[PDB]
Amino acid sequence: ARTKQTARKSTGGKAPRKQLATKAA
Amino acid sequence: SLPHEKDKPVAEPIPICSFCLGTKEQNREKKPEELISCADCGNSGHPSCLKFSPELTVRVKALRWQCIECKTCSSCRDQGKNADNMLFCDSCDRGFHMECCDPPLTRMPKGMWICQICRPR
Ligand SMILES: [Zn+2]
Ligand SMILES: [Zn+2]
Ligand SMILES: [Zn+2]
Ligand SMILES: [Zn+2]
Repeated sequence: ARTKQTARKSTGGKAPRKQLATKAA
Repeated sequence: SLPHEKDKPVAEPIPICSFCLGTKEQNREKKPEELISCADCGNSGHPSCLKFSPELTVRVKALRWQCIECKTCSSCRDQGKNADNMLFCDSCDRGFHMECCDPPLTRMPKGMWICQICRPR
């Protein structure tokens, strides 16, 4: 079964927030 | 389909995947793929980046879905201390504390797990 923890690990983690904001702009 | 899910408004979606920084026009394969967006915070992800199955992809689009970090238990409506041990349904991706399921769970289930909403349907 999946948990919040296993789901976090499965994705490999978010890209940097600053890099996300540079693209949105 | 749950009462609080129909009732609560949804955030403005951010049109960039939080994992690959791609868009609905480009995922990690540089191919189009619609984003899934969190109803609470508006952040988004490609289902491929979320590692969704085809079932999860088709089902969460119709629901008031929450991202991994916003997810609250569908019974007690809280995140709780043991939020890391909250189970995610393998059909609808809703979260449940083990103690908040019916029947309550004391040991972590093995293999696929389907929540009490999805089992009868
Ligand atoms: Zn992505
Ligand atoms: Zn969120
Ligand atoms: Zn709960
Ligand atoms: Zn379910």
